Amino acid sequence: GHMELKREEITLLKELGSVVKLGKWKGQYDVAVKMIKEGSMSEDEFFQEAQTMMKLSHPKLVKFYGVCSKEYPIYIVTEYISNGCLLNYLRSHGKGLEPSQLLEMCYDVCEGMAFLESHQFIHRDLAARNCLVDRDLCVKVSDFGMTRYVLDDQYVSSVGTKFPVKWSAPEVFHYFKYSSKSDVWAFGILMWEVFSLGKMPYDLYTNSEVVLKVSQGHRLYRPHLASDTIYQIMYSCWHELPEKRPTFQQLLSSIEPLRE
Ligand SMILES: Cc1nc(Nc2ncc(C(=O)Nc3c(C)cccc3Cl)s2)cc(N2CCN(CCO)CC2)n1
Repeated sequence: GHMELKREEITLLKELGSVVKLGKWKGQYDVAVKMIKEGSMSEDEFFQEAQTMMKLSHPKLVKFYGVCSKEYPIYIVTEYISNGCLLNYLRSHGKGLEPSQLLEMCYDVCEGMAFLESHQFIHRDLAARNCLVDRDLCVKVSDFGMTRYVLDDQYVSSVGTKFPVKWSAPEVFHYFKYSSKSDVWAFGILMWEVFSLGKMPYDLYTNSEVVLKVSQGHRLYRPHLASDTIYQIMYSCWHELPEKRPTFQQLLSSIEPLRE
């Protein structure tokens, strides 16, 4: 098999986030190394989560390299994505970007998402916070411990980790279910985060308020940087009925003419 890496071939350099560290693998490759402490998660859950991330390999998804599981802390090793978190990037440097570059960020996410959709997986927390920006401003989605298998046009129970409600499809908070399109709703919110340069969606409202207002028909306003056509694409993601929302394949073909 091939998932286990030689721990001695990884030099830990600096803390990236909280714990993820920057490292050098074999004196040649830049890596990001997530530290799993004993008790933070079950070893069975860790193994399943690593195997799934490995399997869902795609240029627009974070590239899993391997694990170091012979002792604690357990390592999950991935590629090192230079520009960090998309949310921080939008907030720090967004103002300088061209609107075509913001649209390109949405296209990257949509491409990675159409891949997950092709394998009947959904991302349970599709948000800027779970996206990483490379040197060229290309976006990669992190799927680690966040995916769920759901048959096309079906529903499954929401039982598991509860993710922020402001990115959740109504079926999630109304019916305690995910649909194969719960993912698509969150993609619209991600698009809104991109075009608003990282503003908090539904800023002035609580989770209980959002749940109620969304149920009433309230949707996020158009960020000024987004064209009318782009806003119409994000809006289409927010249909109350999953069956009325587009697929990531349809979204990809809608985003493409607008220059990818
Ligand atoms: C927090 C952070 N991440 C960075 N890069 C990463 N690449 C891959 C990462 C990672 O977490 N992989 C991973 C995933 C996704 C799932 C499971 C397991 C793992 Cl291991 S984190 C860079 C960075 N920067 C700080 C701000 N600097 C601005 C200077 O201009 C840029 C550098 N900060």
